[PDB]
Amino acid sequence: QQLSSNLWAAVRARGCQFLGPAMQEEALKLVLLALEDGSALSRKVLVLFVVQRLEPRFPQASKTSIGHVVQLLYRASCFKVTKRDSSLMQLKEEFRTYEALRREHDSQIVQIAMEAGLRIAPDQWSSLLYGDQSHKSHMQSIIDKLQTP
Repeated sequence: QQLSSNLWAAVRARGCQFLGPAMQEEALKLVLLALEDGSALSRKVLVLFVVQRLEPRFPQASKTSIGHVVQLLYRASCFKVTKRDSSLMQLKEEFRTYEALRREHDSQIVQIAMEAGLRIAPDQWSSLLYGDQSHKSHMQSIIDKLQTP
């Protein structure tokens, strides 16, 4: 798809990455593993935690690519950041379950598509983000919220 290619180019243009439906899911679940309980990790340590556990099952995982995944979450305003002179990152309380964090994640990607002027329907979103046709109403719901006049 040209559509997919333009979307991911748009995502990369903003310092972010989507690693693919299977890999991104596991990445996000590992972010949760580290931050569920409100632990406060630097970006370095968060990336390290996730790459460490992701790479065994998805060997192409890197500090660079997972940094770009975390940046996507940062851009989605998922973190409470405590600055210091090296900042520490906490998952906002409202996003400490997978479905909630994943929803904010997807929504940020839909915002990016909107910025990039890319018109994408829910069945396409379901393919792009989940690699199935079982997430249409999830994506449609995200779209509805972003399309308030």
